Amino acid sequence: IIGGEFTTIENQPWFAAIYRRHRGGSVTYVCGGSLISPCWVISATHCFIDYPKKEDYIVYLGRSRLNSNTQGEMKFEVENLILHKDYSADTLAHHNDIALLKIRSKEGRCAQPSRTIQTIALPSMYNDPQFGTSCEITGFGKEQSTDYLYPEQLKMTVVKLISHRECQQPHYYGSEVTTKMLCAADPQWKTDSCQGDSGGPLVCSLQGRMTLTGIVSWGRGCALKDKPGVYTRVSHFLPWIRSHTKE
Amino acid sequence: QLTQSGGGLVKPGRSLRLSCTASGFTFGDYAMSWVRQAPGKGLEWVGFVRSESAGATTEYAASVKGRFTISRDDSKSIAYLQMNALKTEDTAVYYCIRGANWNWGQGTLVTVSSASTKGPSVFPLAPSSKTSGGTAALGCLVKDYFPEPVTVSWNSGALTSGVHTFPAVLQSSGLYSLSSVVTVPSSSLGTQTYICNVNHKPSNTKVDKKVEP
Amino acid sequence: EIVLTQSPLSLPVTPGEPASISCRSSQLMNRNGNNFLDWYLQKPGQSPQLLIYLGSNRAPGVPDRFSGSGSGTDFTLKISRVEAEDVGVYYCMARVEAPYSFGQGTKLEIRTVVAPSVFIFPPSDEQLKSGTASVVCLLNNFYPREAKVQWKVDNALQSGNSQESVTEQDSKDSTYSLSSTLTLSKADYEKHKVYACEVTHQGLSSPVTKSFNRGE
Repeated sequence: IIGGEFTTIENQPWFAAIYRRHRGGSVTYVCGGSLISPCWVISATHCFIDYPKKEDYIVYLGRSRLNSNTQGEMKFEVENLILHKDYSADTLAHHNDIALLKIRSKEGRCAQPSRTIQTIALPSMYNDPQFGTSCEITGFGKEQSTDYLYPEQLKMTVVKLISHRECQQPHYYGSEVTTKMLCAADPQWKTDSCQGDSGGPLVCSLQGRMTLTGIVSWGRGCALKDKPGVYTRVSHFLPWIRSHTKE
Repeated sequence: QLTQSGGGLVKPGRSLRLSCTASGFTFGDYAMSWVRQAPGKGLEWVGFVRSESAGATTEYAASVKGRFTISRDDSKSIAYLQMNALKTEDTAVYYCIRGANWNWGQGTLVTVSSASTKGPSVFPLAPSSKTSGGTAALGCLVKDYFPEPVTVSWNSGALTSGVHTFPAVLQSSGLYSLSSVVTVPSSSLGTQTYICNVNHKPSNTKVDKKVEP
Repeated sequence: EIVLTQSPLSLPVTPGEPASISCRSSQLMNRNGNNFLDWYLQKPGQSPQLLIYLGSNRAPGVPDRFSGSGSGTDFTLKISRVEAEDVGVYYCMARVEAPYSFGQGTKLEIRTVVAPSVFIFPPSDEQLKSGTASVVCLLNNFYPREAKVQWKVDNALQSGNSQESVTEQDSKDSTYSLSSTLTLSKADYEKHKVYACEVTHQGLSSPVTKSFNRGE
């Protein structure tokens, strides 16, 4: 997350923090997640493409801090991981960058709601906000593209949706971008998502309820002019979701 | 994995379609790249086709965007680089690539020239009468052929160690010439035959010369 | 679009010593850390093979001696210790977006001095029937590459009737081979009797000569 500000997990209670064990007991933050159902988290498949083994990932809800434990947070294993069949990335762009994780705690419980722990509203077929609308993104991603550490407290920041006709442009990302994808940047490019923010939520206020209209997927820079972020547009995966999502 | 067919000699302004047949992997899951080289100099990237899951859009390089187009056919699992108005500066060995970069093929030299094909004559370089038990040298002289390339194997690729195939050289006329050469143990002559298999696809010559003492 | 210059263009190394080529660009990251610069090697022969992908990941089967590194605009490939087989041109390549592009290349030349094995081949009756005569002389598996051959037919040094070609460094013993070839009319071929190929080369004490008469 470039620009932005630090938040507590409460401003963003649907966020999920995904860790991978390197073995030894060694864990590292991999990707962000959004909790869409009390037993289901959704992310990007690139986050796990190289190490698909499920018995190997860890999800934390209600976690606002990275290596200190928040109060109220719950820990889960991964009952199942499902990457999108037609996931491709022979190029800058990812395609179909969408993954689901089935979580369950050591006590067998799925996710219990609270002020820390909330689900996120999926969009609906035709409810994508206007271009120029202001959604928020959040995560532990780096705070400068040339940086070594990850910020230890969660961040958030607000970007404005960009029309697909606009970032299909030469100066932008030309043919690299499809209509199953959704661009979004600051208008003076002062703030964006960065490495680490992958798999986290693009959230918009829709008819009141907070909603998950995008997933952090890819972009060229971290907040360069004419080089926005890019998101999996969740409306175009509602069947795939639905299909896989039930189980 | 990636056999490049099609190609050869063409006149300027004329056209040509290089195909590329694929195996061992799922052709539909990958972009397909193409890179040129041109003799003596480095690589120019020329274009790609996307996976299809990604929209199968194509990007091209500055040099070629006008003339070249580059297709796919998931069905037959081939990629095709159709080059249209052909410039002499387009002469190069052109590789199919798979993915951005994963697995190049062997490429196919396209040479764009007015001049006509000349299939080669292949002559032996018989061994001298020297010394058991050091090493003797025999060879094949491939002369007066156009355009490039020729391919030379010794006993159908059963004999690789100590083969040297020298850069073709453009004779004072306009025809290329070259020689391939083996070193073998002296002891081996008279008992072991030595054939050079010579290949010039531009003139559909296949010539196999036995090179005996 | 993105222009890469790599340095240096040629680069000589003693096997067991480490080498280091460096590609300098002007662009290049994505949002997961990866820089979109690859390293290839074209081995003598042809067909480039991918060495490092995505800046720092070693392609599969690529030996452990190779190493991707760089950041920003300055990327560099590294061999901990060269081997005979590593001779070739190295190309770095930019594929962040838009049009892709290569560097010019780097030619890694690699060994002790070793003398040519000289041989000489008379024309064939088959080529005489044609009506032209190619006698050839091959210098075999020598290092360095600086070489002169002189052609004598009877008692005349030859000038300007002969072309040489040379191989690229060998992958296995790092030596070159050369073939010079003198062409003459069938007439000149039988007006004279002794044909010789005189080779001077740093690894040779005195020049060496290889000849034949017509009828051996």
